[PDB]
Order: sequence, then C-alpha cells, then structure tokens
Amino acid sequence: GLLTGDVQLHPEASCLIMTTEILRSMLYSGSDVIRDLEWVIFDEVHYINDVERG
RNA sequence: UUUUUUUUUUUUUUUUUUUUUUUUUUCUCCUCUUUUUUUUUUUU
Repeated sequence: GLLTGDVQLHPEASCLIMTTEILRSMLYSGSDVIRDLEWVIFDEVHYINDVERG
C-alpha cells in the first residue's frame, strides 16, 4: 500500500509505505493498526537536524 | 537567484404476532255539551 499525499493505493495492504507525517497522523488517533505492527523502519534518520521538519 | 512535505466521502442486515357493528339516563301529564246510537229498500 502507498499512502503518499497525492497517490493512495490499497490502504489496507499488509505493507504500508508512507511519508513521515502520515505516521504521526495515524499515531494521534488509534486507527487500530498499531496493534498488528511488528516492524516499523525509518529510511532517512538524518532529518533530526532538519530546521523545519525535525 | 525563492527548494521539501502535510492519508480520506459510518460499519451492519436473511424480524415473530392467534381480532370484529355498537358502547352510557331525564318525571307525572282535565280531549267542552241535541241524543238514544242510525240501520229495510232500489238503481255502481
């Protein structure tokens, strides 16, 4: 599944690929998807130093 | 000489029922005068 802002495909797939803001968006609410999560992996961790998105 | 990112129109449907017009009041109440009562009869 792809949860990009401008492309939404299979939002109920086993594997979801999304931008970072989506993860916090589904973490503010419950969304009952955190219960069946085994691995969550981040691809670019060097944005902790980002001045506006860190 | 002005880059990068910020998801979206609630889920559900394959439940049983053996009655019958109406419907429920109003009180006792001084009748004035020629009479017995005429009468057959025939033409419809």
